[PDB]
Amino acid sequence: QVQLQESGPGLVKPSETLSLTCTVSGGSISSYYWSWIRQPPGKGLEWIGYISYSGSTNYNPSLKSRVTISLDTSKNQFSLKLSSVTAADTAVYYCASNGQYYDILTGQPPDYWYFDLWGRGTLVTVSSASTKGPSVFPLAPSSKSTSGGTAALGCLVKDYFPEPVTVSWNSGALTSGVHTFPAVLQSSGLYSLSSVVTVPSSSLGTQTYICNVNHKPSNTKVDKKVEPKS
Amino acid sequence: QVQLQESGPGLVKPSETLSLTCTVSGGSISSYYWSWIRQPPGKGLEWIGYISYSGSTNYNPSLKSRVTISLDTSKNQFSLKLSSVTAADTAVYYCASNGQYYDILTGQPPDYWYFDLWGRGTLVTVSSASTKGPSVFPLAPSSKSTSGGTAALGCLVKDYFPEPVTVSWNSGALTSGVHTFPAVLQSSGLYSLSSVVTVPSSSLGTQTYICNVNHKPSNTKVDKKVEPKS
Amino acid sequence: FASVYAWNRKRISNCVADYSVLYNSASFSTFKCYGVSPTKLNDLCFTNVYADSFVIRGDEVRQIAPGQTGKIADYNYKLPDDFTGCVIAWNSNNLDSKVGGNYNYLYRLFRKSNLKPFERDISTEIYQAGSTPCNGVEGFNCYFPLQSYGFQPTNGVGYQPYRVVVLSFELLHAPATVCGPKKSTNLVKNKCVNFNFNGLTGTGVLTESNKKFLPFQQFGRDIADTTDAVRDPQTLEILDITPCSFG
Amino acid sequence: DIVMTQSPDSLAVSLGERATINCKSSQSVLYSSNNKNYLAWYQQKPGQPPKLLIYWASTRESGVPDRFSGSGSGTDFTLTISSLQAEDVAVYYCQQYYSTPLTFGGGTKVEIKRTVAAPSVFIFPPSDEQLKSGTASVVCLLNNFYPREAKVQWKVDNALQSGNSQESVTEQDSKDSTYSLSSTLTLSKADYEKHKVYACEVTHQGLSSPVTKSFNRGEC
Amino acid sequence: DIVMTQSPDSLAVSLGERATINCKSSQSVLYSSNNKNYLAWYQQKPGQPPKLLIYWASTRESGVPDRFSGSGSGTDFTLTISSLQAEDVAVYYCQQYYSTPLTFGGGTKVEIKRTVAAPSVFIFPPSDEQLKSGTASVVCLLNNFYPREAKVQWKVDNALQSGNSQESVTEQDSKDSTYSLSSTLTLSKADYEKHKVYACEVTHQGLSSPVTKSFNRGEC
Ligand SMILES: *[C@@H]1O[C@H](CO)[C@@H](O[C@@H]2O[C@H](CO)[C@@H](O)[C@H](O)[C@H]2NC(C)=O)[C@H](O)[C@H]1NC(C)=O
Repeated sequence: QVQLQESGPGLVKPSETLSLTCTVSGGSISSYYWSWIRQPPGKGLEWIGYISYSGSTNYNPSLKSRVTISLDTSKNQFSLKLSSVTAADTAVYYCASNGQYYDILTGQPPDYWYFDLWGRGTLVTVSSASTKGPSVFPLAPSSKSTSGGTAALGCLVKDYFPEPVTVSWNSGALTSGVHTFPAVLQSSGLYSLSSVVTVPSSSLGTQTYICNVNHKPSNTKVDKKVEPKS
Repeated sequence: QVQLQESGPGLVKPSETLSLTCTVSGGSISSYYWSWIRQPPGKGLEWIGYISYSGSTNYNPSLKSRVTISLDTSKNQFSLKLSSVTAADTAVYYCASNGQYYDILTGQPPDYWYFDLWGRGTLVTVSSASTKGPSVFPLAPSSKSTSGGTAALGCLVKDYFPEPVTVSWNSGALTSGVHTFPAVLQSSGLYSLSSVVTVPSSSLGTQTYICNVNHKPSNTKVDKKVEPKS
Repeated sequence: FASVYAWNRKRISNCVADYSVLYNSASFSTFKCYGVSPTKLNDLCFTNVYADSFVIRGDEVRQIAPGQTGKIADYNYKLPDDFTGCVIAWNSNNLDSKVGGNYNYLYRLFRKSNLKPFERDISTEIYQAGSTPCNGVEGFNCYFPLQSYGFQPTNGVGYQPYRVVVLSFELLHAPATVCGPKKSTNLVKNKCVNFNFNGLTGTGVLTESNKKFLPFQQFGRDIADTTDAVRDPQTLEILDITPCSFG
Repeated sequence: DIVMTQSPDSLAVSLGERATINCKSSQSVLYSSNNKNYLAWYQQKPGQPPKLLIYWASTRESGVPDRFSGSGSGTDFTLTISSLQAEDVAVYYCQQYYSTPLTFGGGTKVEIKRTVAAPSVFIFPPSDEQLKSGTASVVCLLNNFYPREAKVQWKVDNALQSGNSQESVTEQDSKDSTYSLSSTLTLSKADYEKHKVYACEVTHQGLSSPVTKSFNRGEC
Repeated sequence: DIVMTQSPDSLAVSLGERATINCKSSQSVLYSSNNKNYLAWYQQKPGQPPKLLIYWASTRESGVPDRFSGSGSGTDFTLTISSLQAEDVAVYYCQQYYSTPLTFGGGTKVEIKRTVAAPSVFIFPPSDEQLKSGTASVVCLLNNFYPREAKVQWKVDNALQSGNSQESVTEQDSKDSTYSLSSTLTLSKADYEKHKVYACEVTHQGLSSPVTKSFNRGEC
């Protein structure tokens, strides 16, 4: 079985073009129908179109003459171009296919598209308000957060416009109690979020609790330690 | 498709000649390469030589100047002569060919010998200890052979030198449980075997169980009934 | 190379064709000549030579011949029944078959009627081996007409890609054209030795001259019209062709 | 062209119960020929690509547990689970495939329940680094909790604060089926320095009376 | 001139498994020209002439099931089956054909297995007709049984008998994959009439302790 991955241009200024490439990389491929599907954040799925290895395009009649799926059989890559982007193209875009052996000598064409293999998705937004980096503060463990056996501490990462941002705890070590809350969109137009984790109150400062903030559209990487209040 | 059959001289005294004829008998023949192949009992196959309809002989260089394949296109028969037989010519001999249309205008010669049609084989042995006939006894079904729902009975056919011998049950009727064991070669030089079949213990004497012994090199044919012990 | 459903078509023209470098190259797995046996190609002249090029499977090379049937000869590339040229084919597994499959070479396998000889069809209309309109989209009983060889390097022979070139010599009704080659020997002056000077066949002693032709004249003639001088094509010097010695 | 309609859009089906979903059609399927109607069923957890569960209308494949079971044929389809599980909270879609315009469903929220798990509450004052920048975020955290219908009332010097806060809530936890909530109060440095007590009062069904966590600006 | 070498000479591959065979060469094949390397594959059941399976190196013909599959090219060749079957116990050969001396392989024994099938045992005394002739054969039969590694101990009046018996065994049964064994004890009439109890003690993995079937000479 192969696996698929994408590579878009993060953001996009309005009425630009959209560039996404989905590179097949696995063992022996057996697919014949490479499709992109679309998903607005917290809304329903939507199928964009496919391309076949016979070069037989097919598109959804709600994005016609805005989509063009190409196919480069010298890199094992295919790609999708959305020209004239609009504000309603805020979505995560997947590339998906069907890992099934292909014989027209036994079988009709609409037998090979139920989307077995799946990509990983890449967020996008017809924005343009340029980009920015996050500002980080540590929210210290305190007795007002402490209760009995446990106490909570976290990291507040705020004011950034590149939606995909990640905060880990101790380079990915702590998975207990670590909970990153959904980012919030302020009136200023920038996002903000806070990730918090609980840890035994006997262990306020004892061990390492460093939040690793990484901003992938930019190249921001900062580690912040959280310690009890002075 | 045609079918092929052989006719040798059963046994053979040492340093004699060997006579085998393989008669083609079917529909429209399409072959052009008639080959004999050889097989020692429980050993590997070995190709002897062929003859073509152009009279183009060809032999294996391990039996050279001992083999001569002839061809009689007035009976549709071809034949093989092994002169000066030895003890290491104990084998079953097949005649085989290729049922494929023949054009040198499209195709090289070594394209037509992968042995599609096949004969039936005839056992042989550079023996000489004259011949003989089998002695038959019925091995009765007994409680020492009986266990629960079934009990076994059989026929012991012993002391014969002509290897190919057959024992059937009820003129070929019973095929369930009938198992003829490989003949054994005694120090006396004669073979022996025993064929046994199981049958429900409710049916010890009830139905017919007669072993039909036929010795083809000789002309022995005897039917022996097996009944429970007195 | 070029696909099998849109083969190429090069029209070789006036030149000097040496089919010997082809015939003896020993790199070709198949070299069949139909109108004319191969060794006599470098001794004939035609009006036009066409060369068609494409890529097929290994065991589909037997349908490139006059009077065959199959998905290739039916509707991809059809050879007339009185073909004249030659068909050449060689294995190309290392060039066209990559790791995972090429899927770059297509081949039509759904047509309405078999091709006329040397006819070509690059359309891409949706078939319909069913009984209902299609409007122009896949579905049941009506499918896309092009399939793709997925070539892989670990394919048994007879599934590896072969490249094919079909030379077709034609003779319309012109005045002449291409043709075989013509080697050039030496020149022994002074000795009644048979000779051929690009067409002039004769016998006699050849001798260094001291006449001067005009720079477009090949040979000189006497009164009573007998060839008595020639010009050597390679070195361009005049030589007197005196008849042999007799009496 | 052809649309499916997933009717039960929210399910509060707890452990050991029945979990059913309807999805009709706008045309007919089964391809009036041999067999094999054309549906599929997709499970989507948050932050994942969807995985498929069902090939044709009922049949499944290696990888999904056998507790997910498909039913229905013709134009009425229903998928059945195994009394739910520990991590089944997902969004479900029924993709069709009949000719070209491959359409998906509308979604489903197979939830569960809990009982009476009150939140751990915690209030965080703004970090000294941020007060340099000139703004004060005051975070209040509500940890683990079944009923998400929690209320977060900010108070500044006992004045209920309206219109300068934002909340977000996590997906129902796959282990203990709880929620967690973070409310952020945003002030200027100037306005922050004008008041003393910052309080966060949480109301919730597992609390007999509301819990207030509070600090006093400028008290180590 | 040119020899093939079949390496795996015995296979105990049961039902639903992988069944592979190697056969190399001593020269090269494929005929450096168009195509089409030159092998064939033959199945031989006992007491039959061989049947062919594969034309060139992989391609098959009408009559063989499509579960027998050929692979390999150049000088390394391998044939693949379909997880075996009920009647696949045979001996297999890879005949070549390159110029004149058509050579065959060495053989292969695609077996299978069973489990724990104990034999039915049965002892047969000599027939009255044979005792007239002056010799006594005492047959002991072991019916159906997986592990062929069975032991047959004859005892005469409780004396273990060595060197007057012969066994033979059948080919693994195409239906139930068992073996059957016949041991014959040969005595003179004179020596037969010198003892009383004739016993046949069979040892086998499906028996917790050995089974003895016995009779008493001269007791109807
Ligand atoms: C054929 O080729 C030869 C050379 O391969 C040409 O010959 C030369 O003639 C000039 C006289 O102007 C000499 O100076 C050169 O040394 C010659 N070269 C050789 C290699 O001998 C010749 O002209 C060509 N034929 C024609 C018709 O042009």
